[PDB]
Amino acid sequence: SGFRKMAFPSGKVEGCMVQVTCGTTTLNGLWLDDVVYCPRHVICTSEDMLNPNYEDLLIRKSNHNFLVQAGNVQLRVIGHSMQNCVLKLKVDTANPKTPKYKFVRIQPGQTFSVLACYNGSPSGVYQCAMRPNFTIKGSFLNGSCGSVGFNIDYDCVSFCYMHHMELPTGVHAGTDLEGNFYGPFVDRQTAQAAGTDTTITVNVLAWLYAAVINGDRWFLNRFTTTLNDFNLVAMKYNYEPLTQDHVDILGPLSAQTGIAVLDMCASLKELLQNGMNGRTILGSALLEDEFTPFDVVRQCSGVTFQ
Amino acid sequence: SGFRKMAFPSGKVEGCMVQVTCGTTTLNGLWLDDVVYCPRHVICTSEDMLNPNYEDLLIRKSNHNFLVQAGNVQLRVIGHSMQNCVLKLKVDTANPKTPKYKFVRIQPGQTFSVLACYNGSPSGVYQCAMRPNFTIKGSFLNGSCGSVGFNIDYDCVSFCYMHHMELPTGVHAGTDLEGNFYGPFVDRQTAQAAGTDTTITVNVLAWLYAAVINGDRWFLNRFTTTLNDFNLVAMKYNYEPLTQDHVDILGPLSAQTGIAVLDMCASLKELLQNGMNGRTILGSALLEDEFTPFDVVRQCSGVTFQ
Ligand SMILES: *[C@H](O)[C@H](C[C@@H]1CCNC1=O)NC(=O)[C@@H]1[C@@H]2[C@H](CN1C(=O)C(c1ccc(Cl)cc1)c1ccc(Cl)cc1)C2(C)C
Ligand SMILES: *[C@H](O)[C@H](C[C@@H]1CCNC1=O)NC(=O)[C@@H]1[C@@H]2[C@H](CN1C(=O)C(c1ccc(Cl)cc1)c1ccc(Cl)cc1)C2(C)C
Repeated sequence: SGFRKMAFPSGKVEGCMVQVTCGTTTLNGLWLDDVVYCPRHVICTSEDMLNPNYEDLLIRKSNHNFLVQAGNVQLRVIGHSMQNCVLKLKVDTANPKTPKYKFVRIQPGQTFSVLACYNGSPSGVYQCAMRPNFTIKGSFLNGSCGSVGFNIDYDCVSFCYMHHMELPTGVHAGTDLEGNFYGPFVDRQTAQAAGTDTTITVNVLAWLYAAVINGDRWFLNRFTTTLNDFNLVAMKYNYEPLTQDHVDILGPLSAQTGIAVLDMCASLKELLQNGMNGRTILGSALLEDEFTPFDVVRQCSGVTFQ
Repeated sequence: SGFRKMAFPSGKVEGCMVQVTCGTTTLNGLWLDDVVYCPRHVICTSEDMLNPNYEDLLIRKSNHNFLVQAGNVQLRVIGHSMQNCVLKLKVDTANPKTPKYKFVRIQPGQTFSVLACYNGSPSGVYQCAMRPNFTIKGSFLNGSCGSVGFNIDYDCVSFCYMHHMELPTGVHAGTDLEGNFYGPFVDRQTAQAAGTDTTITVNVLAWLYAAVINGDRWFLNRFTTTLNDFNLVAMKYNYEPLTQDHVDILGPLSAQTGIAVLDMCASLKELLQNGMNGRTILGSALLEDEFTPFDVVRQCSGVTFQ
């Protein structure tokens, strides 16, 4: 037993991480086969980043301007192109550590692991959720751009995020690996704002089921509720609407615990209206919303990756 | 900016993890050079585990009884010995992925990363602290024994924990890599209990400094306090005494923020006496104690590992 915010083992991604320097900008790149992917704002100077014209900036660049460091071995860039907000640097060497992979774009409410990197060297790994407002609550300092987010399924790494910037509230914005931003953000150094967030209701319910599985039962009740009546309470407390597909997705957890989904909704209702009255759930005094039903099933049953 | 519970990149440890099966017990082993380390209770049957005599049990074993799986390659065991509560299985192949390493034993209050493993395959990575009562609040299911805890310093893996068992409160107990248990626990299937825990005061203060660095300031005050007067409050709320060495260790964070250590103690005092009044600190509604001053400095400055 026990329930922890758990990242995927990072080894497969560590072997892909490189350093990209151009001018006086250094960031991280992702090296897969013979391409290095990195944020396109590596081509920017300080006065470029205020409102850059990246097509103009890129045509003025040369292959030799891009210094790519794979550990202590320099990678010769032999071609370069832009795809949306990422650069694709063609190098003369295929990464022998290239895992099997996919470029996927995730939905708000879904989670992934971030391998935070500086100077092409991994620093730490942690779990993030894509917020409903398309930001992520990460831990990123200068130099972390090009760090990626990913999930692992069996032996296959699904890359879903590349880091680009921090917003004024201290949350983080970036792209999928096709270079398309999550949310209404641009890689331009100009006042942008996240936009109002909501709590991921289906995830809170999943975490309540994790708690029950692990012996925390004090918030359970005999009460039940209808889906419609629950959603009137959810809307008031700035929670996302719960759909019938959410109910269906929670089915396995409901069956394992023997607590009907709508019964757990009644419990969440009371927690929302009453608070926790000094008690905790899985070591938290807040309702936690960055575990998906999948995350709970993985951890509370024991899935691995090879 | 941002502050997350962050584990070390796990790649170096992933390359060491193997499957050890003996009889109908399967667990994980740690393969370094030509030795596989694993919990000695792998030699136990169901009626053995109730109160086993491990020396008797081991002399009845043969090298060929130990099936070691390194991925899809079988490792031939050529010798075996017991060291305290771990077994050392001598194999005919040195692990070519052996990182530089050390076997260290950590102190209560210190943190480490756990690579949770099943059937020799890594499942997830997360950060733990050694509680004052020598337990850890982990996430471990059947089959996870032999998973290790570690820190990484530059290129060197300091192994500090091997997982052995869960206690009746759902917390976890294990050994250092010399096979010596943390705390007053034995690898015997008989009623044991954790013993009363305390909150790691110096870590809470470190986390309060992390919060200030990241813009959370509402708990700050003009008040100050003496170390003695603080410790009278700490004792009441079941917090560990703060020592002058703790104050010294917090010096850098104090200097970065410009908040004297004893001033932050005055803030913690009010938080302990008043609670949080509906507010949060770094996304938590509880005072968090599993970040060390080192952890805060690493994350809020950007140290990597190669
Ligand atoms: C890439 O290494 C870097 C990572 C950020 C630094 C601090 N936290 C990060 O995640 N990204 C950037 O430097 C981007 C790129 C120029 C500016 N920028 C920023 O994140 C700064 C910034 C972003 C957005 C706006 Cl509208 C203004 C400035 C920034 C934000 C917050 C802090 Cl604390 C420092 C710097 C860019 C092309 C957007
Ligand atoms: C090793 O894979 C396994 C890991 C534990 C299973 C559940 N959580 C774990 O961390 N460890 C064990 O199976 C140990 C070894 C025999 C019994 N055991 C236990 O952890 C069970 C147990 C421990 C201690 C006592 Cl006093 C009685 C039983 C145990 C505890 C809790 C649960 Cl939920 C299941 C099983 C052993 C030699 C101690």
